[PDB]
Amino acid sequence: EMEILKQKYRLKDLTFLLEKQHELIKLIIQKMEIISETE
Amino acid sequence: EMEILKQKYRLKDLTFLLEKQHELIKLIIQKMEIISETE
Amino acid sequence: KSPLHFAASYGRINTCQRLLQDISDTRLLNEGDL
Repeated sequence: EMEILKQKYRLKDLTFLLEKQHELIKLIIQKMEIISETE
Repeated sequence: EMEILKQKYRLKDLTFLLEKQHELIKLIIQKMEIISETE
Repeated sequence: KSPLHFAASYGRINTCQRLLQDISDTRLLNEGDL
């Protein structure tokens, strides 16, 4: 059970990093040069 | 318990890859052309 | 249309300002996609 609680904390910061990562990628599309692909 | 220790190592390199992935995305915003979205 | 549907979906707000500064054109502002 100590191995599971170590793994839960190692997953809780992983999903915290991924959500922090997701807003960065949302910022990339928000601020990006698009001229050739403007439909 | 051997299944949990296999899963902990399969998660320890996953968060190692995600942190390596996060600095790449931080580099993309660091070096990016922004003209249309300069507020 | 598809420029506005793309720019609004991904937060590109300056693209949306250059698409909606043409006033008195509200058919495309409420047009829906597929």
